[PDB]
Amino acid sequence: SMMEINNTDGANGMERLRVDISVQADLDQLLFNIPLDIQLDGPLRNTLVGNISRYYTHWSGSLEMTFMFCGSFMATGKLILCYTPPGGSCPTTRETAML
Amino acid sequence: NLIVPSESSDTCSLIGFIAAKDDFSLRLMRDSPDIGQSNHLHGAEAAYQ
Amino acid sequence: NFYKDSYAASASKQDFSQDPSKFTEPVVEGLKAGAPVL
Amino acid sequence: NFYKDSYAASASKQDFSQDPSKFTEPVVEGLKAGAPVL
Amino acid sequence: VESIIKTATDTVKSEINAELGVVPSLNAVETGATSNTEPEEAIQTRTVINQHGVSETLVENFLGRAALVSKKSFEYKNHASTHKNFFKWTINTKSFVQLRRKLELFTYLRFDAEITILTTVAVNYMGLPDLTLQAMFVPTGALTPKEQDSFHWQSGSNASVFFKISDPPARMTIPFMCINSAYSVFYDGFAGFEKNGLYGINPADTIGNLCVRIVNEHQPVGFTVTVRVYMKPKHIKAWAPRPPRTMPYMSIANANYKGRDTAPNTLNAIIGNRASVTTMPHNIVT
Amino acid sequence: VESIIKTATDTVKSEINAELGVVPSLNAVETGATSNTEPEEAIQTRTVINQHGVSETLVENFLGRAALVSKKSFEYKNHASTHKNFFKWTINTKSFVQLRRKLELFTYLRFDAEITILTTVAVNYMGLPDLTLQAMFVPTGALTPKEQDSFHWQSGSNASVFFKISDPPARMTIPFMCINSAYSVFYDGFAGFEKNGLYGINPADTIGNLCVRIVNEHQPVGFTVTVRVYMKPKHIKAWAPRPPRTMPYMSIANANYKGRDTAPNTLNAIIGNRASVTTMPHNIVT
Amino acid sequence: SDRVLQLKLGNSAIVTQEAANYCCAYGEWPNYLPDHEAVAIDKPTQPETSTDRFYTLRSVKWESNSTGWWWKLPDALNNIGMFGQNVQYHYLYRSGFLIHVQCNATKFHQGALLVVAIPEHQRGAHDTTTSPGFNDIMKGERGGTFNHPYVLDDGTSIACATIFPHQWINLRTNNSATIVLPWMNVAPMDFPLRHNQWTLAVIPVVPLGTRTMSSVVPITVSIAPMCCEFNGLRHAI
Amino acid sequence: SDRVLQLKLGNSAIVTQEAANYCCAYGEWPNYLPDHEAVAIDKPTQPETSTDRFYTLRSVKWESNSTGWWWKLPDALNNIGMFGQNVQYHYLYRSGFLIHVQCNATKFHQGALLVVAIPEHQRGAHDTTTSPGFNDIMKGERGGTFNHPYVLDDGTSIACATIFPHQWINLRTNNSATIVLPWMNVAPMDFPLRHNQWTLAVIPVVPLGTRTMSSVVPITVSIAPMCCEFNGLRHAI
Amino acid sequence: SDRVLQLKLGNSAIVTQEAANYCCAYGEWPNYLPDHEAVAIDKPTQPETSTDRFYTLRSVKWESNSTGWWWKLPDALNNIGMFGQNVQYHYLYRSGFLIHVQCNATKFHQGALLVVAIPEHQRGAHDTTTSPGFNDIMKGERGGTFNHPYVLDDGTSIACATIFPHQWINLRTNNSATIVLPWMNVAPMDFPLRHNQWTLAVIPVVPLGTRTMSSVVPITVSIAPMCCEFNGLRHAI
Ligand SMILES: CC(=O)N[C@@H]1[C@@H](O)[C@H](O[C@@H]2O[C@H](CO[C@]3(C(=O)O)C[C@H](O)[C@@H](NC(C)=O)[C@H]([C@H](O)[C@H](O)CO)O3)[C@H](O)[C@H](O)[C@H]2O)[C@@H](CO)O[C@H]1O
Ligand SMILES: CC(=O)N[C@@H]1[C@@H](O)[C@H](O[C@@H]2O[C@H](CO[C@]3(C(=O)O)C[C@H](O)[C@@H](NC(C)=O)[C@H]([C@H](O)[C@H](O)CO)O3)[C@H](O)[C@H](O)[C@H]2O)[C@@H](CO)O[C@H]1O
Repeated sequence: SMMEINNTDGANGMERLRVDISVQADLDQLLFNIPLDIQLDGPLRNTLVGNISRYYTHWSGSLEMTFMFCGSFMATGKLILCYTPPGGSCPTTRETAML
Repeated sequence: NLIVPSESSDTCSLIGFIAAKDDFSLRLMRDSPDIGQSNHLHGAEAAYQ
Repeated sequence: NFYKDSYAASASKQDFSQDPSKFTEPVVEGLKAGAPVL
Repeated sequence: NFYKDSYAASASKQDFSQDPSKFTEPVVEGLKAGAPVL
Repeated sequence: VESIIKTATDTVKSEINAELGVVPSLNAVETGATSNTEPEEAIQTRTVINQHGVSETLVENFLGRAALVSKKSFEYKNHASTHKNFFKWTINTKSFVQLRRKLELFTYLRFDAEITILTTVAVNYMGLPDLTLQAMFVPTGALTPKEQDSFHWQSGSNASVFFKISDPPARMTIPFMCINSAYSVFYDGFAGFEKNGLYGINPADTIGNLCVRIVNEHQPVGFTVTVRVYMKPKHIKAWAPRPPRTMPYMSIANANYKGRDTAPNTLNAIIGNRASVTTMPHNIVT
Repeated sequence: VESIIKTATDTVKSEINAELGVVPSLNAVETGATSNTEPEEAIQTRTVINQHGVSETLVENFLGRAALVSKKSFEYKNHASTHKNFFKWTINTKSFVQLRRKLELFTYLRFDAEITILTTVAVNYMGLPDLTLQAMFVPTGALTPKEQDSFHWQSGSNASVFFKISDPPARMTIPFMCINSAYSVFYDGFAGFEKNGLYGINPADTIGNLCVRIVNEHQPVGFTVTVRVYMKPKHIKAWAPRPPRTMPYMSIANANYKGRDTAPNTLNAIIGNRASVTTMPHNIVT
Repeated sequence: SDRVLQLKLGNSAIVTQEAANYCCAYGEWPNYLPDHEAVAIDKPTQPETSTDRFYTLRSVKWESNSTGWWWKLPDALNNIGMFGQNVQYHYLYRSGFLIHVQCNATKFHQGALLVVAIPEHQRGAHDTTTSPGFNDIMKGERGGTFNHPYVLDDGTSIACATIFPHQWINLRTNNSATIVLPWMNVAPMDFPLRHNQWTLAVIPVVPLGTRTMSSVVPITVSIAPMCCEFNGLRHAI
Repeated sequence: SDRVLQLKLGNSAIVTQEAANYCCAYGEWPNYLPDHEAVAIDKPTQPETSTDRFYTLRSVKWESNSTGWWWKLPDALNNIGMFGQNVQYHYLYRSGFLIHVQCNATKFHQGALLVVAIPEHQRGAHDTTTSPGFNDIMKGERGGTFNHPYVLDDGTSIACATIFPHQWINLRTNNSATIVLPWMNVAPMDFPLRHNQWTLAVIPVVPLGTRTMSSVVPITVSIAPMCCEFNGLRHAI
Repeated sequence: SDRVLQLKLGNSAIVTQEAANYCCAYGEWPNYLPDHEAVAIDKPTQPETSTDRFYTLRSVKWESNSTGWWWKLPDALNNIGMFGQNVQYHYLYRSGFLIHVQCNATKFHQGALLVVAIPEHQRGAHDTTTSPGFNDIMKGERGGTFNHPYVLDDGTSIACATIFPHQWINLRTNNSATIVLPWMNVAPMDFPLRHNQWTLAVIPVVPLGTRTMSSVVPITVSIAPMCCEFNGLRHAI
C-alpha cells in the first residue's frame, strides 16, 4: 500500500502520497529519506502493514518497499535506494548510504 | 540524474509502497492508537429511543 | 460443548489455511521469478 | 489443563536433571580423584 | 495457492547473481500484483529456520475479544414524577470505536456472538442493594415493553435472562442470525423499495433489541444503575479486507467524516508533518 | 556429566589409606574448580543409603511462589475537587525485596507469570460496598486511560478482567512474552541508540502496564481501596546463578548500594563482628 | 505477450496493445448460480449474448485538477441495452463484470490512475451527520466524482485501497486496465435498483502533466456483464 | 602437564609455564550461530583470523593498596584492530572470548588475584539513587577500577563471586589465568556499542606483599575474540 | 533478454534495462587463490559479503568538451568501507572486480563512451623526460582525467585500446556497461597501496550532443570487489 512520504506542511491530500523528483544541477543529490518504525507515526503508519501491525506490540520479518516511477516514457534516470541498519545518524551523502 | 527532453515534464513523481513478506509475525494484541472517542457518536443515544 | 446447539461452543482457533495470492497476485497470468513482468 | 494455551497449565515440578560440574568443575582437563591437581 | 501455514517462512542462503535476462528486483505495479521479489533475490541471505508462530493473527483471535458495545446508566427509583427503571437498546456495533474499526476492516463477516452483561450500582450511604435484572431479547422492530411492569415482560417466547448484581456477569450466545450467509459490515444500498429510505443500513444486519429492566420495585431512595454489554464474535469467517478508518467517526448511522482539527488524521493530512522529505524524525544524535 | 538426581547421594564405607602419590585432600583453588575431596577419602565412613529428597530445591519450586509485586491504596469517592478512582502501574518485579532478591539470584529467567489480584476496602460506618473493578493490560508505553470513565476502558483488543470484591481474587496467566528467549534479570547496557538512555533497564524485560479502575460511579461517601497484585512464575528455566544481594536495596531502577548504618550488612562489614578470630560466639558453657 | 490483449463477449470485442496483464478479483471468475446455492425457485432466464457484452459509457476528461471518478454497478448499466431491460422487468438479478478502462496519451505525457473495484463502497458525506441521499449515490451511466479521494469519500484512505482488486494506468507504461469481477454479495441474487455490489473508481494519484501540445485526454469505461441471470419476472419498473 | 599451556589463534600465540589448568565457562566452548537459532537473515561475514586473535590491552600496576580492575566486553575491544572495524561497520555482532590474564613476580612475593568473568555485570553507584552514567560504564580499552570490590560494586559480594567462571592467580602457585567464554546472551546476536555480555574482573583479595627488592608488578590482559560473526553492514559509527 | 540484467553481491544489487550483454575479461571469472599457486603461508581472511559488494564512487559530469576519466584499482577503493579497512590492516590483498558504469540520457541525445579495463596502465607524462609523480597517479576515489585520450596518456592509442576488455555506452543503444575482472597480476597477491592491477577508463570518443533541453548528464561508476583475500595482518597504515 502507499506510503505517505511527502508528509510535509504545504502538501495536501494526495500530494502527500507522491514524491516529486526534478532534473538536478548537482551530482549525487539526496532526494528523500523515510523513517522506518512501522509502530510510530510517519510515512509508514497509514499502510496495510502499518495499521494492522499497530493492533500488536511485537513484530518480526522482512519488509519490502516498491517504488513506481510515474514520469513520461521519454524520461530516464537511475536512483539508488538504501537501507541503513540502526546504530548511527541517518546518512546524508550517497558515499555513506551506499555502504 | 533524472533526464528528460523539452516536451516532457521536468518534475516527475514516484509512488512508494510497502508490505510485509511472508516471513513476518505479529504478537501481543493491543488497542490501536489510530482511533478514539471523547463523546458518544451522533445517533448513539437515539438507539435507546 | 455440553450445550445441544453447536453454535454455543467455544472458539475455533485452528484454521491455519491461507491463500495470500488472492490479494497479492490476482493476475490471470502468473508472474515468474526473475523474469521481466512486462 | 482445560485451557487451549499450553502456557496456562499448572507448574512443571518434574525436571530432576542436574549437572553441577558446569559450576563446580568447569576445567578443560578433568581432575582425577587422589591425583595431585597440579 | 492455498496451504496450511503455522509459522513464518524460512530463509534459504543465496549466492551472487549476475544473470542476463533475470531481474527479480524489477516489477510492474500497474498489474495490480504486489512485488514478488524475495529477500534471497535482493541480497545474499543465510539459511534461517524460522519458528515464529502466526496464530495470534488468525482472524478468529483478531476479532475474538469481548468488546464493549453498549453502556447505559439510568436512575432506579420511584419515577412518580427518561428511563423509568428500564431501557430499550437497538443492538448495533457502531457506537464504540475500537470494536467498530476492527469489524470495518472487513466487508462481510459471519459469526456467532457471545454476549456478556455487566451491572454496577451507586447510591444517589446505607449500602448497595443486590437487585435482580431482566434482559429480554426482542427481535427487529418487534414489540418492546413501555413500562417497568408491563405484561410484555412475561416473555412467553422471547428469550429473557434474569440475573443478580451479586452474580458474575450474565452471558449467552446469540447465533449467526442474518437472513443472508454473512453480515454486511458495509452496505452500498438502500433498505427499502422507495427512494426515501436510509442509505447504508441493511436491516438484515441488526441483531435486534435488548430490553433491560430492574425487576425489583423501587426502594425508598434512588440509585444509579449502569449496564454494560460486551460482545465477542466466534466461529468467524471474514471476506474482503478493507482500508482502515482514519478520520474520526461522526455517526453510528453512516461513514460521514470531518477529520481532526490538526494533523494527525485531519482530512487534509493523515500523517503528522515533518519539516521536509529529507528531515529524519527521531534521528539518532550520537 | 548430566544426570537425573532424585535423592541426596549415598555414602560408601571406606578403609584406611596410606598410598604414596595419592592425596585426595589436597586441591588447587587456583584452577577455579571446587574441591572434589569426597567424605570417603577424608575420613573412614560407613555405608549409608540416603533417601533424602531434593525436590523442594528444584528451581520450579524455589521460584514457584505467588509473591507480592504491587500494593496500591487510593480513595474511591467524588473527586470533583491523586488517583481519581483508578491508577496505572508500570509492571516491574523490583519494588518488593523478597521477590526481587530471589529473582536476582539468576542472570536470565524464562517463565510464564500467574497474576493474582486481591482487593480490600475500608470506609473513611454503614457497611462495605461490593464494588466491581476492571484491570486492563496495556502493553509497554502503550496508551493508558486518563479518567475513570474514558473511552479507553472499552478495551477492544487489550485484555481486561472484571471482578468483584466479594469474589475470590482474580487470576490469569501472562505468558513468557519477552522478545528474547529469556528475560534479563540484569542488563549491563543502555536501552537506546543515544548515550543519554537509562543504564541497566532493558525495555524488553518490562511485562507492561496494569490499569485498574473501580467501575462503579462514586458513592455519597468515600472509601479507601487497596489493590494487591501477586506474581508466581511457572514453567521456569534459569541460567547463570549469581552472588546474593547483601546491601539493602535503594532504588527499583538500579543496583545502587549504601549499606546499613552498622553491621550486619554494612558496606564495610557484611557479617556482624565477634571479639576476635579465636572468640567462639554462642560457645557452650557447661 | 502480456502487453497485448483481446476481450470478446457477445457481438463485442476490444483489443489493447499496451496492457499490464489483467486482474481476476480475488483470483475468481464469474459463473452461473449453482443449484446448491440457489434460493429463488422460478426458472431463471439466461440471456447470454444480449446482456453479456461490452457497454461503453460516456467518456470523462482527465484534467490537471481532476479528483477522480466513480461508477456503481449495476446502477451504471441499469438503463442500457438488453441488460437494462432485463433489470427493469425482473425483481432479481445476478452477474459478474468484465471491466476495461481506457486512457492513452503521448510518450511526453505523465500521469498515474488507480483503477480499483471496491466491493460495497458505502459513501460517507463530508462535515455533516446527515447520511448521503438517493441522488448523491445513484448517478447511473454518468457516474460521479470524488470529493475527497484522499479518504475515498468514506473516511478511510486511498493509500490502502490497493487491498481491493485493482490495476493502474501509468501513462509511460500502459494505456488500459482490465479487471474481471465475480458476483460479490452475501446473497445469491439481489434487487438491482437498490443495491450496488461493486463501485469502479478511477483516481489520478499522479496528475496529468506534459510540456508538449496540450490535448483533451479522455478516460473511457467499457463494462461487460458476465453470466447474467434474472428471476422474478413482472412488468418494467 | 597441566601447568604449561600454549594458546594459538590467528597470527598470535601465548605460552605460560605456570598455569593452573584452564576454565571453560559453564563447561561450554565458543561456536558459530546455527541456522536453527538464527534471526538476522543477511549472510554474515566470518573474518576468522583477522578478528579471532589475541589483543593485548595496556597493563595496569598492582599496588599494595589496589582495589581491583575491570574490562567490559566487547567494549574494551570495540576500537582495536579488525575486530574493532567490523564492530563499527556492523549493527550486529556475536563471538566468544579466550581470556588470558598475566602476572608474574618472585618466589619471595605473595598475593592472590581473583580472575572472574561476570555475565551481565550491571554496576551500581554508591550512596545515591542516581543510576551510573554512560562514562561510568564505557571505559573502553583502559577499563575501570572497583570502588568497593567487597560488594562487587553492585551491592552483592565478592565472597560469592566464585559462582561465576573464574580462576585465581596466587603468586606462589601460578602466573596466569585462562578462561574460555562462549557467547552469553538471551539473543543470538547483539548491538556491540550499547551492551556488554561479559565483564572481566581482576581483584586482589590478598594484597601484594614482600620484603625483597621492591619492583613494579604489572597485570596484563590479553583477549582473543572467538568465532566472530557480524551482520547488518553499513557505514562506520 | 540480453538487454536487462541484475547484479547482486552481498547486501547490494543493481539492475539495468538497457544493457549490452556483459564482458568477462579474457573469458575468465574471479576465484579464490588455490593451494597450488599460493605463496604466503599464513591463513588468509576471506571477508566475503563485507567486502565483495558494490561500492559507488562520486559521479562525474559528461560535458561537451570532456576528455575522459579514469580510476585505478584497488587505489580507488583503498579507503572505502570494509574493503578499505582490510586493505589498510593487511600487507597483502587479492581480488577480482565487477565493474558497472552508468550513464543515461534521452532518445534525443547522442554520444559514445569507450569503457575499457586496462591491465597495468602505466601512465606517461607529456612533453618532459620526468616520470609521473605519486600524486599524478594515486587519485583515490576521485579518479583522474585524461590529458591526451587520443594516445591513452601513454604514447600508444585509444584506437587500438579495444584489445583490452571493454564495452561501449552508445546512448541510442544502452545506458550501462558491465565488465567482470579476474585477478590480473604476475604474483598471486600484492601490496594494495603501491600497485594497481587495473585501470578503468571511460572516454567519450563521440561527444555528448543534442538539440533538446540541456541537462547535466552524469556518469557513475559502481565497483564490487570479488573473492577478496587478505594476508599479512598488522596495524593500519
Ligand atoms: C507520547 C510520546 O511518546 N510522544 C509525544 C509525541 O508523539 C507528540 O507529537 C505528536 O505525536 C503524534 C503521534 O501520532 C499518533 C500516535 O499516537 O501514534 C497517530 C494516531 O493515529 C493518533 N490518533 C488519533 C485518534 O488521532 C494519535 C493522537 O492524535 C495523539 O495521541 C493525540 O495527541 O497520534 C503525531 O505524530 C503528531 O504529528 C506529533 O506532533 C508530542 C506532541 O506535543 O507529545 C509527545 O509526548
Ligand atoms: C533474635 C535472637 O534470637 N537474638 C538476637 C541477636 O541475634 C541480636 O544480635 C545481632 O544479631 C544479628 C543477626 O544477623 C542477621 C540475622 O537475623 O540473621 C543477619 C541478617 O542478614 C540481617 N538482615 C538485614 C536485612 O540486615 C539481620 C538484621 O540486621 C537483624 O534481624 C535486625 O536486628 O540480622 C547479627 O549477628 C548482629 O551482628 C548481632 O549483634 C541481639 C541484638 O541486641 O538481639 C537478640 O535478640
